[PDB]
Amino acid sequence: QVLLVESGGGVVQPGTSLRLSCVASGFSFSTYGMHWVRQSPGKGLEWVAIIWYDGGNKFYADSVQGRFTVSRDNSKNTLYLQMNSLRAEDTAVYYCAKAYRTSLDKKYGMDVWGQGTTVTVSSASTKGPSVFPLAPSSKSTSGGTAALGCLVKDYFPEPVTVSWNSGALTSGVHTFPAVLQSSGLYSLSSVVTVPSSSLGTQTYICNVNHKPSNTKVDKKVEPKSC
Amino acid sequence: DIQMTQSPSTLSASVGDRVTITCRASQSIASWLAWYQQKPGKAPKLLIYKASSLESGVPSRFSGSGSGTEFTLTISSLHPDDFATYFCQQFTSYWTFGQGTKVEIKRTVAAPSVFIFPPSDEQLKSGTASVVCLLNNFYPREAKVQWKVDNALQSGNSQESVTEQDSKDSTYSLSSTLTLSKADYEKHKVYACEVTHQGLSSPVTKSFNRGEC
Amino acid sequence: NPDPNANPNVD
Repeated sequence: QVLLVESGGGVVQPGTSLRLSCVASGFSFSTYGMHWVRQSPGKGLEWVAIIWYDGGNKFYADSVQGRFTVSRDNSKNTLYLQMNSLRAEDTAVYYCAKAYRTSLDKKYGMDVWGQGTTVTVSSASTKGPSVFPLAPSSKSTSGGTAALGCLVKDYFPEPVTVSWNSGALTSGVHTFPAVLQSSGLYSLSSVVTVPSSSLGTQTYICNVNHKPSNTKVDKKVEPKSC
Repeated sequence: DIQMTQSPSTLSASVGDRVTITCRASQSIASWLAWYQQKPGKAPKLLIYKASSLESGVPSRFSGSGSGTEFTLTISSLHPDDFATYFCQQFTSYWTFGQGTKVEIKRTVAAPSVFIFPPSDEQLKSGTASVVCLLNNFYPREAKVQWKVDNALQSGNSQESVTEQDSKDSTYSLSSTLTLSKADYEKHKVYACEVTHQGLSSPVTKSFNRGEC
Repeated sequence: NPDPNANPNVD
């Protein structure tokens, strides 16, 4: 029934502006107050702003006052967040949330949240990854099983997708979360475990896709003599 | 403002256990407290409102209590759908949140399989060297991975990444990547990762010799 | 003085 959809997120350089939107359906949006909340890995959940049903009263968190403007167009069922002078600390997932239903209460929380839209503030330029084999060897074997993989290094922004053998190989695959390097670029590895007796007779290829740079790589991972 | 102190930070529990999460407000908030559940990649979902009222569709095994400064969320019989992160929120003076409690699946100890991958020729051509050490399918999460280069302990030149608990067997996997320039890589012979884990009776070292692997 | 936690919905 009740649905909120955030949009407008993206990767932006610091100091620029960016407007988020939240489209509501399934309830009488024009009669409810609405919120923005954001979540970052090193600050938890942090309330950002609220706007009254009619657009009058707006309150803001101390960190965003002056820079952020909340607004709404009830004729379009849309909530807006205008973000200005974007700082690295504004990197977060941004959620919109509906106010709780009216009752005899004098204090009001939130009841339903949207899916969230990711905002990343960085000076890094778009760049496709280099893809390197993690070759199986006697130092990656255990009880008839061998591990092998690919290292997907130095790309920006997220995400990349990795598959194996064009999707025919899925069991035993672990693709790790990317890590942000001090260079400002991301890296990750994807590993799979396979029967070590297959190494001479089965081709293993990691298929890597980095849509932001339109980079596609098929890297055959060959066993070493180690 | 009002600070919410939630505890414990992480809790490992078996299915069917009795689980209790506490939150403490820095000043009185009457009953103006809500509890949320969040699973990876999804938005928080309201479970309890005004400290003790169950929201629509929330199962009866959830309960909340409290008034003033101390609040608790209890799951009487932990269900497989309940492993998730939980957050409290006061809504009497703006809206502030607890730091979160991750409820994780308890299972039997499994020692990691440890593997090591020298840098590829292709990467070396590019001017840098990455050495990867992989810990596969282990439990519990706590594990210590230390890089030694010519038996000299490394710090500040590695990064770790960890998966979420595997949907089948509830284990973790972890990678640690030591990164050096090609010049620094070539100054040293032995590259080793030393792994300490509860499942291992002693710490395990996997190593190779540069140029011999 | 205006309470941000007051009812933000239609009266």
